[PDB]
Amino acid sequence: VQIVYKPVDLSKVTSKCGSLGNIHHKPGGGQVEVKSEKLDFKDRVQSKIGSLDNITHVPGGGNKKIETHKLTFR
Amino acid sequence: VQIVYKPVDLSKVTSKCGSLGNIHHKPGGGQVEVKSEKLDFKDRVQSKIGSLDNITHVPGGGNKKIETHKLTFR
Amino acid sequence: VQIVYKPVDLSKVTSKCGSLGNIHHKPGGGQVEVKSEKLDFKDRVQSKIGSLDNITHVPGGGNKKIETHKLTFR
Amino acid sequence: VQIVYKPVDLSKVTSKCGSLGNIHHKPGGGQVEVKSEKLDFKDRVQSKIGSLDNITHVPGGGNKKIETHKLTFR
Amino acid sequence: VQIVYKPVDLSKVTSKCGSLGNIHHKPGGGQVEVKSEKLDFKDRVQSKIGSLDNITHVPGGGNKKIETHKLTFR
Amino acid sequence: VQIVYKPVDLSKVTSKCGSLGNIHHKPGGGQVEVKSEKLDFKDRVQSKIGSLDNITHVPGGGNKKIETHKLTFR
Repeated sequence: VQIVYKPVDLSKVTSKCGSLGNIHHKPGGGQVEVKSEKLDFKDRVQSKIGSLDNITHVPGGGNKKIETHKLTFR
Repeated sequence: VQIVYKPVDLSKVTSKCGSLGNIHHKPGGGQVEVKSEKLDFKDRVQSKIGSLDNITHVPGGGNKKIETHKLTFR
Repeated sequence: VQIVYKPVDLSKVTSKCGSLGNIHHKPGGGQVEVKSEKLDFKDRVQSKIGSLDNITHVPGGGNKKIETHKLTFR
Repeated sequence: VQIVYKPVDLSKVTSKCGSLGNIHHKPGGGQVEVKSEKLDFKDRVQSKIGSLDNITHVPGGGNKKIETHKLTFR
Repeated sequence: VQIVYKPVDLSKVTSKCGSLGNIHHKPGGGQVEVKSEKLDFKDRVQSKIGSLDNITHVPGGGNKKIETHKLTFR
Repeated sequence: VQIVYKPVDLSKVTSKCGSLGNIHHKPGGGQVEVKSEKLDFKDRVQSKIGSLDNITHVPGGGNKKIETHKLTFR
């Protein structure tokens, strides 16, 4: 029995940009009220109960190569 | 039994951009009220119960390459 | 039994863009009330119960090559 | 010339109420822009431009009594 | 020329109430912009530009008696 | 010329209340911007520009009594 695993990667996940200033992020207020009486969370749980979340995201080259090379043998 | 696994990737997941400024994100307020009693979450749950979430997302190059090379053998 | 697996990729998942500014995102207020007595969630659940979510997305190159190379032998 | 002025009032402008109860006011706020270059207001101008106003007004007795007595002799 | 002025008032402008109870006021506040340039106002001008105003008014008796007696003689 | 001025008032502008109770005021505050370059206000100009105002007003007896007696003789 034999197994061979040689994934080759020569990829070039890259960016070019000019001037990037003058980004204004200016939230107002907000008011968040929560009760939570009897929660149970198990394994890979990703949870918000209450939220009032403000995001400015400006990567100037936001490129995302994503891979997975799962092999299984039984 | 012989297995030979050799993915190859030369990909140029890339961007070029000019001047990327003058972005204004100016969210107002918000009022979030939550009650939550007997919540039970398992295995892989991604959840929001009460949200008021604001996003400005300006990649300048939003390129995704997403892959999955799942091999299984019995 | 023998197996050979050689997926090649030479792609240019790419963008070019000029000046990319003058993006205004100005969410108002909003008001979210939630009660939840007896939620029960298992496996790959993606849930919003109450939400008031605002997105401005401006990728300058919003390309998404997406693949899957599932192989099985049983 | 004499002139006599003897107005009488006994107005029982009353109210009775029970319990002023479960009054909720929960506005999810809007979004406004105004661009008024030129405006020219003279005398009793009672004015609103680009308003987004929410009123709850819950008297235990809304009893206005308006009585604009006037006399002129020339 | 005599002139006799003797107004009389005995007004029970009264009120009665039970408990003033579970009054909740919960604004999720808005977003506003006002780019005015060259405004001009003279005398009793009563003015709002670009408002986003929230009111709960809950008097145990809003019993507004108003009695604007005027006399003018030449 | 005589002129006599003897206005009488006995107005019992009273109120009675039980418990002023569970009053909650919970604004999640908004966002405001103003750019007023030139303004020219003269005499009794009552003015607001770009307001975002939240009022809870809970008298146990809102009993206004306005009685603007006036006399002029020329």
